[PDB]
Amino acid sequence: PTLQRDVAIVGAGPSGLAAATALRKAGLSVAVIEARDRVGGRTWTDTIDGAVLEIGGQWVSPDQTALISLLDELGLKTFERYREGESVYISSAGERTRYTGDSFPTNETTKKEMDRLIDEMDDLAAQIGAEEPWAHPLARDLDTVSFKQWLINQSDDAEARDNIGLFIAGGMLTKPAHSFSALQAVLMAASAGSFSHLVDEDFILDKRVIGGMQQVSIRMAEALGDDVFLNAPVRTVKWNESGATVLADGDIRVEASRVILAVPPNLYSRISYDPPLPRRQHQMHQHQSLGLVIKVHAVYETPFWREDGLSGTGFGASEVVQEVYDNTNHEDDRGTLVAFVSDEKADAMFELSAEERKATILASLARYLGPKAEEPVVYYESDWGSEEWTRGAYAASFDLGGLHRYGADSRTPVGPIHFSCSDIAAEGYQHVDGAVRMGQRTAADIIARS
Amino acid sequence: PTLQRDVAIVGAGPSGLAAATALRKAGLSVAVIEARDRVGGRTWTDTIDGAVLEIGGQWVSPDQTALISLLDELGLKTFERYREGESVYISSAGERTRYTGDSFPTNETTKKEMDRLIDEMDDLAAQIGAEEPWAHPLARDLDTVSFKQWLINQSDDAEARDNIGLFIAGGMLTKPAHSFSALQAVLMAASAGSFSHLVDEDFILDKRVIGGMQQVSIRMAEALGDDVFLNAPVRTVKWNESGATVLADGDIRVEASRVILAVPPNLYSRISYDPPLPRRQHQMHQHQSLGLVIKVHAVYETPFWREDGLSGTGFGASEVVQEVYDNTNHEDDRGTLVAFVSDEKADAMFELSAEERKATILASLARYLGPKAEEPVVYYESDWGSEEWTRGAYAASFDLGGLHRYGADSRTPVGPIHFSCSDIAAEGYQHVDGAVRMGQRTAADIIAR
Ligand SMILES: Cc1cc2nc3c(=O)[nH]c(=O)nc-3n(C[C@H](O)[C@H](O)[C@H](O)COP(=O)(O)OP(=O)(O)OC[C@H]3O[C@@H](n4cnc5c(N)ncnc54)[C@H](O)[C@@H]3O)c2cc1C
Ligand SMILES: Cc1cc2nc3c(=O)[nH]c(=O)nc-3n(C[C@H](O)[C@H](O)[C@H](O)COP(=O)(O)OP(=O)(O)OC[C@H]3O[C@@H](n4cnc5c(N)ncnc54)[C@H](O)[C@@H]3O)c2cc1C
Repeated sequence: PTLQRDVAIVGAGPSGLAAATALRKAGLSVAVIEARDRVGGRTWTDTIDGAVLEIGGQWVSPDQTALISLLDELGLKTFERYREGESVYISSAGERTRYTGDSFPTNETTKKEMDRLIDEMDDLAAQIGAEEPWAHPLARDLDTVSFKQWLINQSDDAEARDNIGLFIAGGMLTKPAHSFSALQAVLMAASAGSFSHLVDEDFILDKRVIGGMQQVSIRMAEALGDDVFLNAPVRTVKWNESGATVLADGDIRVEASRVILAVPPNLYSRISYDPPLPRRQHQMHQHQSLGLVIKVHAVYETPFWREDGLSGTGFGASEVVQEVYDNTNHEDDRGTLVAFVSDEKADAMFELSAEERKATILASLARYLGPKAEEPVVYYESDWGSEEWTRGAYAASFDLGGLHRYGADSRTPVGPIHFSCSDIAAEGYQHVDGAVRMGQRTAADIIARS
Repeated sequence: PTLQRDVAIVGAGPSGLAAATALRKAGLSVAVIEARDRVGGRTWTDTIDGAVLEIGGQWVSPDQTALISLLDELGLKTFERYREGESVYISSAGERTRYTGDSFPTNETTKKEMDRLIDEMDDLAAQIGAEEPWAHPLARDLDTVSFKQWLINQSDDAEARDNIGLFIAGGMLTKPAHSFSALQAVLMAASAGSFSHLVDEDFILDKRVIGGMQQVSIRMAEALGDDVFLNAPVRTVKWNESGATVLADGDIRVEASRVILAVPPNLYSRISYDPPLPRRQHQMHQHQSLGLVIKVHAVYETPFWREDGLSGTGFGASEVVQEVYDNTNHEDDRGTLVAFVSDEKADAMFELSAEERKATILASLARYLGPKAEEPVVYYESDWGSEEWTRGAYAASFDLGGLHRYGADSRTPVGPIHFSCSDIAAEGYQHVDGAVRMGQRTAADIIAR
């Protein structure tokens, strides 16, 4: 079919859908063209071996006002992650300690080092901000040093550096600390409101959506009805100064005034542009890549850890699994754990057979929470790297030096072509909130000019 | 049309064509499917405002024995870049000095610092090598430190650091030194036989091909006749364990036992794979990017600099143009300069209007060679970044940390799908020689099976 619309939107993840929703409200017509047999993108609720799991994005923090607002608008409610009882910390020396409170049970020297690093990052994030970190006078120096090297420059305490790395490298960017810059760490902190917010799992991992995060996209897509096209990978965008023609599998042709590419930036070159994008985009797009993390799901007859006075929370910068949390579904009697294996550790796990990887990861969960962790009734690994329409997790970031070199241009339209994803967002960077904010920002931009 | 072949080759640059040539010799049938209206890829001879120029790859060094061998095979001859007279060095302080000999005319302290850095890089390249740099016990530490930070760790002398950087960062990888690792610098040096080879422009920029480097591809393609398809972007590769179907514009369908993707790695995801490539490739391919350099051409009525006793060679790490050389065509009476503006300096130039960029570049050429440099009869910038079938120059390299993380897998076939380009080569890495070696290495792999 061929259709005429004010705006053609490539991708029905939260960003593309939030944009379509905002455009429709202003009276513009849209078509949303989506590669997969479903909406939601990097958010996805699925049933594996009889257990319902959130395969992708799921958490809502208090700072995420755009997503919170949208949840309310869509009639969706939240619930909080279980956090009663003691957390587990595993030190660099391999000592496991149960604790409560807002600091790891390390010695006083390491605690003071970590406190000072957290304060310095808070200071930098407050000064530099998330909107245009590249514009700050400090940006060049921060962007040309790796976060690893910056931490070495700030502190001689290895355990403090590794823990501070846990929160940004493994915890957020899902790339090793030698591979992204200090400026990118500052961006990540600023985007969540402060570095302190990223340190506190009760903030950044505060809540989930009743019915699952994928319902945000599902409900937006439902309102759009026949303007959403599924199983329709976009192959070609033909464009000039006054419009664009979007071509997708299934003989879909959308003639529009503007186009939104609502896909992560590592996938821009999946599409042929006629004429080609300018050299700026050709070059900039190559310097964006997704991280890698394995989101591990383990389902048990009960949340057994709670019976032992544990919250289900565990941290260990030197473990294959560096974070574990209670991820029990709302009103579920069965317990579910969620755990993360990041970057180079994820590579190492994928080198093993499935059997051996599962055994290794469950051994790591057993180290945190005890031998019952090794007996799940359902076990699943989210494998976003294998998905051709994603290719990693959680989200994209520049290579080292790329943020200051290209950052100013990452949201700039090319003629009628706009870009919208969490991966180029300011506040909410890399998160559903960022996707929503970018969708809304892009819609407002298009509305104002039309 | 639909055809059956032993091997379908995506891309008619030197790598794809070298592979096809080798395969035919062993009696395997091929089709070479090429996006552009021409062969040669990043090698390209073109005429701009009536002047013949080499828009892309052009130089042959003595270490490049695979290319030299191929040249002989194709009946192509070489000539040497003009190098008589004095070179020009511009110091960090902006001092311009004419000189001869194999070291910059800096003070003795800076000269010693540079010598020590060159020796250390030579040592590292000899130990680590170009074949599998990631496998060496020193590799992990070298790959997790930027070349900039490594230079800071080795020497306090900024002028020495910046000059060493000129040879690797601006001069080869065409990325800033803060963005790639020490191991990547070591790889680049090893790939050319030593760091010392990269320092000496009489080695790495020794010779050009009579008739132009593109003739290497043109002659290989001519021998293949109707098995080369032009104006045929490959869109889809459908595959299983025993074969592949390659689909290209113009209703081209090639059914083959094996496929060679003979394209730079930043372009692998231009093609849809059915089924998708494994997660290893999905991830690794995102961490590969081309550098950026503006290859500047300036044509004059004569090689005026020679009249002033200058070779045309100039170096200045703090100039917008950090290198300039005599690039006069073989038997041409007109003089042609070649100059290079790299990475972030290239970005800064492209921010200016064409008029202002030209004026800025030529003012830099005039600093090296005098006011006559500002009056070329023809002026041209190679703009590989704009080319959708290249998207930068010279070649691709991993982001920081990528070489040790993914290097071992950069040549690994996926079922029937092989990978061949200069950007994943060992010896001759990023150069025509590397493209040729990889094409031949890939062919031998398939032939032996
Ligand atoms: C394992 C995992 C855990 C996460 N955890 C958190 C967390 O808990 N909290 C949170 O806030 N977020 C988290 N994230 C990140 C969050 O899910 C993403 O930031 C968000 O989904 C990004 O939305 P988007 O619309 O910007 O991109 P996407 O969700 O990726 O949507 C892009 C869409 O484009 C489609 N597409 C791509 N190319 C084409 C094409 N050529 N033609 C047509 N369609 C195309 C894709 O199929 C996809 O549907 C998580 C993500 C993952 C993977
Ligand atoms: C300005 C510049 C100066 C250079 N200087 C030197 C130097 O002097 N000496 C030297 O040795 N080399 C130098 N190089 C590098 C050298 O040119 C390259 O290393 C070499 O050409 C790489 O060959 P290749 O076959 O590996 O890739 P390419 O030459 O890039 O060939 C790849 C081919 O694949 C085609 N293609 C891409 N995608 C598709 C698709 N989907 N379907 C069909 N076809 C496709 C492209 O059009 C291209 O023709 C230079 C390069 C540039 C750009």
